[PDB]
Amino acid sequence: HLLIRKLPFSRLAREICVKFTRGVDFNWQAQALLALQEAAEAFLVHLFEDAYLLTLHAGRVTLFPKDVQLARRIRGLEEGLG
Amino acid sequence: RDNIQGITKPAIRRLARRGGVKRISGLIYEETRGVLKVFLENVIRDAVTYTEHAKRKTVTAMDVVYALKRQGRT
Amino acid sequence: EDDQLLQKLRASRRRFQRRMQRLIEKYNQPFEDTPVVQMATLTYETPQGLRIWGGRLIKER
Repeated sequence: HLLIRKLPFSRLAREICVKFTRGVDFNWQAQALLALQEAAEAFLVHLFEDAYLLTLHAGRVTLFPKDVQLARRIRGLEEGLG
Repeated sequence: RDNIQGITKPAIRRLARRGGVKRISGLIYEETRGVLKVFLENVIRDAVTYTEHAKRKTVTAMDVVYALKRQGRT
Repeated sequence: EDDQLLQKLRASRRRFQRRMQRLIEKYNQPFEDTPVVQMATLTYETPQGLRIWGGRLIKER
């Protein structure tokens, strides 16, 4: 089911995590790491779906950063208006 | 930031496929990496500070869930 | 394809929402007796021994 390799992912999460813990590495439940990764993947896949609809809407089939950028701004409006 | 670069191109491609994306610019890789960092920063911050709030030293799945609910609302 | 765009965006958002709510319900439990990853080293105890998280077993018990 998982698409990102867990190791590189957990190194990243650890790097980010340490900024908040005074240079001390908090340990993580294995299930906290999986929860985090599943959630990040769900997020990126959703963003890709949204972005791609814009691609198809532009008349394209190739996804560009501008499509992603634009899907972020639209999620932001959804979140802000609704 | 040698670690975000550890998130590989094939991983990014699989994620995009899962999203229904047939093709990508090569520029999509960094774009995606940058988006992932911002996501993980928001969520991890809430997760750990919650663990700390509870006077614990181990981040649990329930801590992550609290953070997802927070970022959800927001 | 503009009217159809919005409709697809609405559908897309909903799938995400359902999916996040399934994730939240699934992970909102203690998992009291599950392995803790030692983040300093990115390793954890398995029945097999000491393993690298997402990686190879490094010490055999």
